[PDB]
Amino acid sequence: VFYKVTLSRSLIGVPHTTKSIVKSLGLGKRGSIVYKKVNPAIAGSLAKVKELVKVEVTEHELTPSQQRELRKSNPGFIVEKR
Amino acid sequence: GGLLWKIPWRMSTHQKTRQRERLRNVDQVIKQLTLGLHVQRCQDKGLTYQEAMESKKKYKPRSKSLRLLNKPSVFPKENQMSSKDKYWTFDKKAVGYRKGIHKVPKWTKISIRKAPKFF
RNA sequence: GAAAGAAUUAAAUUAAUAUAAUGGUAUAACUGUGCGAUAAUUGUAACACAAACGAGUGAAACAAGUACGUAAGUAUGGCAUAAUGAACAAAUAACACUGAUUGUAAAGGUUAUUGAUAACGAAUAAAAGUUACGCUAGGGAAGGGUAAUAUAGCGAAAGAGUAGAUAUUGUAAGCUAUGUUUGCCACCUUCGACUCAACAUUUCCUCUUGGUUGUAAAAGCUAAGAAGGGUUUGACUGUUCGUCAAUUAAAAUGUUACGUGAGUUGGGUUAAAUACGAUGUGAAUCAGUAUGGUUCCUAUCUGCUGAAGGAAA
RNA sequence: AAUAUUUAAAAUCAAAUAUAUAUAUAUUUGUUAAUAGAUAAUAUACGGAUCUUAAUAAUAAGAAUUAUUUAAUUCCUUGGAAUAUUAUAUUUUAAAAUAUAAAUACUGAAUAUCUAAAUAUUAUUAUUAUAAUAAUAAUAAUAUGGUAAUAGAACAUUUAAUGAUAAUAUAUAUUAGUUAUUAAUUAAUAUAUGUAUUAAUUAAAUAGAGAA
RNA sequence: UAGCCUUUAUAAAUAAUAAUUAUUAUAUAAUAUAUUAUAUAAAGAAUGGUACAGCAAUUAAUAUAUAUUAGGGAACUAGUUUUUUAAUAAUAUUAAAUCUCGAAAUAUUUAAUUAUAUAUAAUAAAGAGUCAGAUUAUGUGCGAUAAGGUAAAUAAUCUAAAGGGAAACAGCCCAGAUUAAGAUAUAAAGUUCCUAAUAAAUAAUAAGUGAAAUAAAUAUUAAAAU
RNA sequence: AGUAUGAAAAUGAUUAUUUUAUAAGCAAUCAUGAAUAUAUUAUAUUAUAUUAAUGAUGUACCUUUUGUAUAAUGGGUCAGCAAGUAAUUAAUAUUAGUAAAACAAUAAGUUAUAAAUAAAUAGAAUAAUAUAUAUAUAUAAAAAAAUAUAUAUUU
Ligand SMILES: [Mg+2]
Ligand SMILES: [Mg+2]
Ligand SMILES: [Mg+2]
Ligand SMILES: [Mg+2]
Ligand SMILES: [Mg+2]
Ligand SMILES: [Mg+2]
Ligand SMILES: [Mg+2]
Ligand SMILES: [Mg+2]
Ligand SMILES: [Mg+2]
Ligand SMILES: [Mg+2]
Ligand SMILES: [Mg+2]
Ligand SMILES: [Mg+2]
Ligand SMILES: [Mg+2]
Ligand SMILES: [Mg+2]
Ligand SMILES: [Mg+2]
Ligand SMILES: [Mg+2]
Ligand SMILES: [Mg+2]
Ligand SMILES: [Mg+2]
Ligand SMILES: [Mg+2]
Ligand SMILES: [Mg+2]
Ligand SMILES: [Mg+2]
Ligand SMILES: [Mg+2]
Ligand SMILES: [Mg+2]
Ligand SMILES: [Mg+2]
Ligand SMILES: [Mg+2]
Ligand SMILES: [Mg+2]
Ligand SMILES: [Mg+2]
Ligand SMILES: [Mg+2]
Ligand SMILES: [Mg+2]
Ligand SMILES: [Mg+2]
Ligand SMILES: [Mg+2]
Ligand SMILES: [Mg+2]
Ligand SMILES: [Mg+2]
Ligand SMILES: [Mg+2]
Ligand SMILES: [Mg+2]
Ligand SMILES: [Mg+2]
Ligand SMILES: [Mg+2]
Ligand SMILES: [Mg+2]
Ligand SMILES: [Mg+2]
Ligand SMILES: [Mg+2]
Ligand SMILES: [Mg+2]
Ligand SMILES: [Mg+2]
Ligand SMILES: [Mg+2]
Ligand SMILES: [Mg+2]
Ligand SMILES: [Mg+2]
Ligand SMILES: [Mg+2]
Ligand SMILES: [Mg+2]
Ligand SMILES: [Mg+2]
Ligand SMILES: [Mg+2]
Repeated sequence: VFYKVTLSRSLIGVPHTTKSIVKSLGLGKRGSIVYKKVNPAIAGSLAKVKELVKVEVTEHELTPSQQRELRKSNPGFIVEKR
Repeated sequence: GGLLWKIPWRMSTHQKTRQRERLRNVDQVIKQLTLGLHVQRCQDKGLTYQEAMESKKKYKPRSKSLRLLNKPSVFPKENQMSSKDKYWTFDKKAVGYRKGIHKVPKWTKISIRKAPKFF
């Protein structure tokens, strides 16, 4: 099981301890998705930043490449070269 | 006070709705955290994900902060909370010993659910 | 059952600690007593604390020696945290390291010790004032905020009012408004007169009206509406103000960069000259007094007063 | 009805959540309003218009204020189900029945994603010719606001060294194109010159001016 | 000079940052009244003395038809009672920058573990700039619980930060501009028109109260509950 | 203050195109009609260029500051000129040459090759990593603090 955590809010008005926690967690920019294997340690860290973050549990995690592939929009065309 | 910080003493309807939504989101986050921990513990014992999700007896979190957050006396949910504590902080130097939450700096990030028993 | 001992429990650190205050101290760091008077000793001190550097603090250990203790051991001054000062230059000893041709020496070094720089990281062995005759470089390293005060109001009403707190008056304390006074802050570096005034209303006169055992009448007093019109001339003083004289229906109070100096004035305030009283050894100085005494501007834009041309009628 | 308090969910009751559970225990939530008081000087001053609804009568308006809420309404556990609504189509007699849909409120940043481009680093490739390299191109990721400041890389200008070429050329100017463009290049036009101290690499600088 | 910034590197390198575990108690199960495992509860290893709370000791304040210690009056024949005056005791009730006997949270902070490594610490060799700061929020000192005041503490922003909101806006609410593109999610803030975007529900107001800068004691009129 | 040349700009007058006499502010940018001009591939329902219909956004620049649209500094406009340079040295770094030596070759010198110590006649494994050795303090010699030296080839 994995927490899919997302940095919903910015770190602009945020004090330095909370910023440091966010950095440790692995979230860079706003809206940058990170999957974390569930445990007590990561849960407590997430609780510490509960108002900046959106968490949701998952069966499986996704690698960055997989996430990118999921994101990619449908090109509404099929090329045929001649 | 020649510089004009034109901040109204009370919130609009739309502001209040947003605040409520934010409060609900933090409760949801907490719920997710507890749920994931429970699922993990079920897996450790030796159940599948689906089986863990089904389980009648949900495991309560052992770490302290999480356990406190779970308690409504310490950290109440938005549905539990009073109208007043959603939209008014305690401020000892204000008249009424109360102040709009919107007047708190970084109120959109910072959480503040519980006021004192009689203030 | 009794005596004696060992004591334990409770309380206490409120006494006492060389000395401030704080922390600690009865397991005593406090107190008494024997010995002693040594460790208020000598070389290396890691490692920490603190910490810009300079310094500061605790200190295991190794080596030499000493005092107490049967021993275990303890002592590198004081229960702790203040009790202090760099270099340079001199001075005194010890060291045996250098010895400007060699030898001595001198002189320098090492080690220990000495006195102060209190503006206390100490500029020199050694330095105060004055300028309105001043000069250069720079900095700004009434308006704005406030409303203690001031002015005005409100609530409550002790108390005056021949009797009755609320006709009229309204202690001290309470709640406000104003930005008209005297302050405070430091974002921001001229008083009066003449002339012309515009605005406010918290109304002085004129109009309407409520109350007035304290409206008989007439004069008043107090309150509500009301800014249309009106609201002074002289003697004194630079004065606003104030005192008075003579009037007036009344001689209201403000705001406007305490309106108005590219509109006038320049009496006050103000620099150069001079004198007086006081202050100073003095040059000179003054919340002093007096005589004298320096800014100018053809209007580009805004605005206002008038007057034309062009124009879409 | 009258007198006198209080304006309260602490207690109390009601409702909801969590532990054994038709109950107990613990927690959470629910208890007035209006007016007057009210007030200065260029000019009304919610930013302005303007906002409080009304039958007859609308295929139609009825806070745009304050307080508690929702995203049609009601149960069940974000989700489904039922209910009526609204719109539409069909069938029947402007109505009725059947069915399809809408229920994801929306606006909103130079936020994030997508969509492409650039540079830098990390990790994989491909092509072409310290090949464990270089150049170019892919993919995935992270980064790219900036005063004082630090670091890296370029360009314009002028001189010195080397140096083809040529009026069908070169230089300068103007105009319009081109290349991710302080620069250079193409074409046209103009004026000069029988011609670049030219391209390129080095060396250097009286090497770039809206600020004294 | 240190603090904060930059460049280039170094490893028998993770020492950095964040959180968890650590404790106490209960119930159940298994071994020998103890230990281990599981579950739950508890602001949960160590350090602390602010808020709060409290009146212990210290310093202060109040009351007793209470008691004692004396004094001033007073009635009968020096003894005695009452109305007392202070102190002390007793009992009850109170507060303080330099009182804390109770006592948080935040905090300081340790080991291992996990997560951050396209990331941190440390060290080495070198370059700086800066030492006028401002506002907002919270807790204080000064001021008058005055100042766009002053002095520092913590956090953020501005400083050096453009973009959206707050009418206009250095410091507030969101959010960090490599260059475009403009389909989708949005933040704060909004959705009658000006102006991009709206429909509902239940109450209350009638004062234009109010509608993004809340003005007090008090008065009058209602309204609930007892 | 040479001589030629000179569509360099500021600046003036005039003409052409276009907009402008009911509209208000850094005079630009973006949207967007219209009018005009040019266009030897406008085939057009075309393309570029010029031009304050109309709409939206838009508080010159610098300096100095906690902070400036500021009514703080400075500039009338344009042209030319106007500011981290040199010498003698020292320390770092990068590369290149040579390398236990380098530079220089006449010798002399500088740096390196050994660490110390105020200084002196002292100076690096007696049988291997420091537990050995060297120096300074101390000493009979060790120990003790500090730094340095040693595990086919010297750095
Ligand atoms: Mg003593
Ligand atoms: Mg004491
Ligand atoms: Mg330290
Ligand atoms: Mg030191
Ligand atoms: Mg002693
Ligand atoms: Mg001297
Ligand atoms: Mg001699
Ligand atoms: Mg001094
Ligand atoms: Mg000094
Ligand atoms: Mg000095
Ligand atoms: Mg002196
Ligand atoms: Mg004089
Ligand atoms: Mg003022
Ligand atoms: Mg009386
Ligand atoms: Mg009074
Ligand atoms: Mg009369
Ligand atoms: Mg009046
Ligand atoms: Mg009239
Ligand atoms: Mg006269
Ligand atoms: Mg005046
Ligand atoms: Mg004037
Ligand atoms: Mg003037
Ligand atoms: Mg004369
Ligand atoms: Mg309750
Ligand atoms: Mg007004
Ligand atoms: Mg508005
Ligand atoms: Mg972006
Ligand atoms: Mg950058
Ligand atoms: Mg030049
Ligand atoms: Mg120039
Ligand atoms: Mg320029
Ligand atoms: Mg420095
Ligand atoms: Mg670690
Ligand atoms: Mg204190
Ligand atoms: Mg205690
Ligand atoms: Mg300073
Ligand atoms: Mg200030
Ligand atoms: Mg600055
Ligand atoms: Mg900004
Ligand atoms: Mg920043
Ligand atoms: Mg960025
Ligand atoms: Mg109104
Ligand atoms: Mg208002
Ligand atoms: Mg017209
Ligand atoms: Mg005009
Ligand atoms: Mg001006
Ligand atoms: Mg200016
Ligand atoms: Mg000028
Ligand atoms: Mg010796």
